Amino acid sequence: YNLICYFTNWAQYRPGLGSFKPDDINPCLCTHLIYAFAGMQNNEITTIEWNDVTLYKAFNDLKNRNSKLKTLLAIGGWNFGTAPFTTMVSTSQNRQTFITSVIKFLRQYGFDGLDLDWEYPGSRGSPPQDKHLFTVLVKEMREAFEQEAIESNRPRLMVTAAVAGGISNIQAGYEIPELSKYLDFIHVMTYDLHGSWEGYTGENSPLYKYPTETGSNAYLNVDYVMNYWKNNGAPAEKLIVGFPEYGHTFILRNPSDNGIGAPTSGDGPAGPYTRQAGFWAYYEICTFLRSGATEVWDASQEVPYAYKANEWLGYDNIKSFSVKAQWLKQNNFGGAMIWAIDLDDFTGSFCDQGKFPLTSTLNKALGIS
Amino acid sequence: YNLICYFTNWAQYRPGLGSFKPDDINPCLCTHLIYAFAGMQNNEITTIEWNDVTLYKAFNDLKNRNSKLKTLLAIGGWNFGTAPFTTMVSTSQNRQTFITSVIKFLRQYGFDGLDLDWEYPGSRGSPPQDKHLFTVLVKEMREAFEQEAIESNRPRLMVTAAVAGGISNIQAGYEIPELSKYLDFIHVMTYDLHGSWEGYTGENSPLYKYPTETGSNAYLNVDYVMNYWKNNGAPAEKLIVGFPEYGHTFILRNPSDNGIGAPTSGDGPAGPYTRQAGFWAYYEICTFLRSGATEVWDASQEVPYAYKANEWLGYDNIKSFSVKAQWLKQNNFGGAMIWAIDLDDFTGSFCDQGKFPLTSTLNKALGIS
Ligand SMILES: CC(=O)N[C@@H]1[C@@H](O)[C@H](O[C@@H]2O[C@H](CO)[C@@H](O)[C@H](O)[C@H]2NC(C)=O)[C@@H](CO)O[C@H]1O
Ligand SMILES: CC(=O)N[C@@H]1[C@@H](O)[C@H](O[C@@H]2O[C@H](CO)[C@@H](O)[C@H](O)[C@H]2NC(C)=O)[C@@H](CO)O[C@H]1O
Ligand SMILES: CC(=O)N[C@@H]1[C@@H](O)[C@H](O[C@@H]2O[C@H](CO)[C@@H](O)[C@H](O)[C@H]2NC(C)=O)[C@@H](CO)O[C@H]1O
Ligand SMILES: CC(=O)N[C@@H]1[C@@H](O)[C@H](O[C@@H]2O[C@H](CO)[C@@H](O)[C@H](O)[C@H]2NC(C)=O)[C@@H](CO)O[C@H]1O
Ligand SMILES: [Mg+2]
Ligand SMILES: [Mg+2]
Repeated sequence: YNLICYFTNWAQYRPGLGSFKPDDINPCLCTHLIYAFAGMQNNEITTIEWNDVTLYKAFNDLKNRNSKLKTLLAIGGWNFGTAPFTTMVSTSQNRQTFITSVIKFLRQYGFDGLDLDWEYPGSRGSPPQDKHLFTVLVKEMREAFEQEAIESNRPRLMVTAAVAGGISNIQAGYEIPELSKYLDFIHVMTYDLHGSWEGYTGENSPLYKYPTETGSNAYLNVDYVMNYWKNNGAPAEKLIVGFPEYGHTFILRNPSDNGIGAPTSGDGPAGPYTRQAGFWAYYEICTFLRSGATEVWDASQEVPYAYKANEWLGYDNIKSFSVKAQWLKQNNFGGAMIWAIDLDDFTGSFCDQGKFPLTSTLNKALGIS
Repeated sequence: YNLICYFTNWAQYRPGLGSFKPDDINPCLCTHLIYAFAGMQNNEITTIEWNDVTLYKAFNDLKNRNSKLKTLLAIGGWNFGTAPFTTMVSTSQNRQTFITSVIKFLRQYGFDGLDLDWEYPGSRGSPPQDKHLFTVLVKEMREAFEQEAIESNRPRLMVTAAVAGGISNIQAGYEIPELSKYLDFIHVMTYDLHGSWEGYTGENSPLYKYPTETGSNAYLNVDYVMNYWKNNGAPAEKLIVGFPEYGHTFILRNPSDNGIGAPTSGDGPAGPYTRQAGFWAYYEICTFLRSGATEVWDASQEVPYAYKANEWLGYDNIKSFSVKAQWLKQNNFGGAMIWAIDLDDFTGSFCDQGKFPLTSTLNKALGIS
C-alpha cells in the first residue's frame, strides 16, 4: 500500500510550535511526499513562496534517509481557483508550454512527479469543455512523461491528480474511464464532506452515511465516494483514500442541541496556530479535548465528535484512522493520503500520543515500515 | 504596493455587455476589493440591494481564488449624503451601535474590513463638530477591531476611508495627523477634479496643473492633492492615489473652441450602458473614440481628452495611468485605488486592449502579480 503525505509550504509561518518545515518530517512515515503548492504564470509552473527552492531541497533531501521515498510537486489547490487552468488547457500550444515547463521544473528541483490539484474542471467558473480538456491535458502529460523518460534515460515522472469528493463536482469534472488510464494515482479528497457552510453539524470524513440520510445527503461519506470512483471506471489499485488530520468546527445555536445535524451559526471558531475560522489541526483538537470537551463516538459513521459549551467539532482520531485504514485495505484500494502532515502532532507535545500519532497509525496499519 | 479596486452593486443592472457581477472580476488583478455600498438603518450597517447577500458571497468567494486577496465593505458614497453619518457619530452610544453592527456584519458575510466613504464630514449639511467626531469614530473602530482579532484568533479587520480631493472639503472634514494614525489606508479621491458643474472643460484627474492656472484652480490636480495630504500629516505609505476608470463629459458652447478651459453648457449625454449624464465608462469611451472623435494629449497634465462635434471628454487611458503609476511609485505612496473595476473594459470587447486594460496597466506597473 502507499501512504501519500501532503506538506504545505505556508505551515512555516504558523506561530510558535506550529511552525513546520520539511526537516520536521520523519522520512520513514510515508511512501510518497507531496509538496503543496506550486503556482502558474504565463502557462508555466512556478514557485509561490520566497524560499520554495530551499524547501524543495530540504524536502527532496529526505530521500537521503529513505531510499524508497518518492516526492511529487502539487500544482493548484483550493485557493488557486480555476481561471489559470482553464486558460492553460484551452489550446494545444498552452498545454505544451505548461507540460514542457513542468518537465524542466520537476527534473531541476528533484521531484519524481506532478500532482494536479485543479479544484475543479467544470466547476467554480470553469466552463463545461474543461471536463474533456482535463482528460486531454492528463493524456498529453502522461505521453510527454513517457517520452522524457526515453529522452533522459531516467525512470518516468509520475502524473497524479487530487480529485473531488463531491458527486456534483465529480460529474461536472472527470471522464473517469479515460482519465484513469493515464493517471498513475487518483487522490480522492474524501474530506470536507460536512462543515459550517451547511448550517448544521456533521462529520468531516465519515466512513458511512448517517442512518437517516437519504438521497444526495447519503453521498457524503468515504464509502460512497470511493465506490463511486471505482464503479465509474477507476481501478481500485489506483484509488487513494483521503484522510484529514484536521477537523471542522461549528458554533451551536443552542448548546443543548449537540448531536449530528444540530443547527449551527456562523463560520466556526479559529485555533491559535492555524488561525482560520472553521477548522483545527489535530494538535489543536487535542488541546480542546484535554480541557474537558465531551467526546462522543459516532458509531454509525466510525468517527468521533466533541463539544464544549456552544463549540462543536467533527474530526478524526487514532480509532477512526484505524477503522478507515482497515476498510480501505479490505476494499483493495491502493492506499491512503493525508491532508496534511503539518497538522498532525508532529512534536508529540500536544496529544501525549507520541510523535505524528495520526500518520503513525496509518504507517502501522498499511505496513509501510 | 497595494491595488485597491472598487466594485459597485448597481453595475449588475446595466444592459447586455455592461452587466457586471463579482464573478466577472479577475481575482488576481488587485490586492484589495471594496464592495460599494452598504447602507445604514438605526445606526447599524445594512444591505441596500435585493440580492446583496448573494453578491456578498460571490464577492468574498473571490478570496478562494487568490490567497493574497482581501475584501472590504464600503459604507456611504456620494448619493448617501451625510445625515445618517452625523446622527451615528453624534453620541458614543450610536457609535458603539454602529461598530458592533459592523463587526457582526463583516464576520457574518466574509469581509476583511470596512471602508468609510462619508462625503463629507463637515460639508454637505454635516456640522463642524463632525470633523473631530469622525476621528473619534475611526479611533473607536480601530480599537474594537484590534480587540476582536485577539479574541477570535484571526487576522484583524481593517478600517480604511475614502477622503476628499477638494481642498475646502479636506480642511472642513479631516484631522489629518490623528486620523492618519488610526486608519489602515487613506483612499484619496483624486478624481472629479473638474466637471461640467464648473461651466468649462477640464480634466477628471490631471497629474499636474495647467500652465495658465494660478488661483484655486491650481489645487485641482493629483500632484497638489496628494502632497497636501502628505505634508499635512499623512504618511506616504498609507496614502492611496485615486485612479478613475471613467471620464467626464461636457457639451461645448462653441464646437470650434474645444481645448482645456473651453466654455460648456452642461453634462454630456448618458452612455448606453452606464446611463448617467456627465460621465462615460472607459469601455464607452473606446466606442466614442471609434465614432469620429478627435483625441488630444494634454501634455502639461499627462492626460488625454477627446471631442466630437459639441461633445467633450476629459478622461484617462493606458498612457495616463502609466505616467501616474510611475509618479506614485517615485513618491513612495502606498499604491493606487480604482473607481471602479466595472467601468474598465472587462470583456475586452470595446477597446482592443485586452480584458481589464486600465486595471491590468496598474497591476503591471505596481508589480502586483
Ligand atoms: C489535496 C488537497 O486536499 N487540496 C485542497 C487543499 O487546498 C485544502 O487545504 C486548504 O488549502 C488552502 C490553499 O489552497 C489553504 O489556504 C487552507 O488553509 C487549507 N485548508 C485546510 C483545512 O487545511 C484541503 C483541505 O480543505 O483540501 C483541498 O481543498
Ligand atoms: C461534498 C462537497 O462537495 N463538499 C464541498 C467541500 O468540498 C468544499 O470545501 C472545499 O473542499 C475541497 C476538497 O474538494 C478543499 O480543498 C477545500 O479546502 C474546501 N474548502 C473549504 C472552505 O473548506 C465546500 C466549500 O464551501 O463546499 C462543500 O459543498
Ligand atoms: C470611493 C468613491 O469614489 N466614492 C464616491 C462614489 O460614490 C462616486 O461614484 C458615484 O456613486 C454614485 C452613488 O453614490 C452613483 O450614483 C454614480 O453613478 C457614481 N459615479 C461614477 C462615475 O461611478 C465616485 C465617482 O464620482 O466618487 C465618489 O464620489
Ligand atoms: C475639487 C473638488 O472638490 N471637486 C468637487 C467634486 O469632487 C464633486 O464631485 C463628486 O466628487 C466625489 C468624490 O469626492 C464623487 O464621489 C461624486 O460622484 C462626485 N459627484 C459628481 C456629480 O460628479 C462636485 C459635485 O458637483 O463638486 C466639485 O466641487
Ligand atoms: Mg440535546
Ligand atoms: Mg479651435
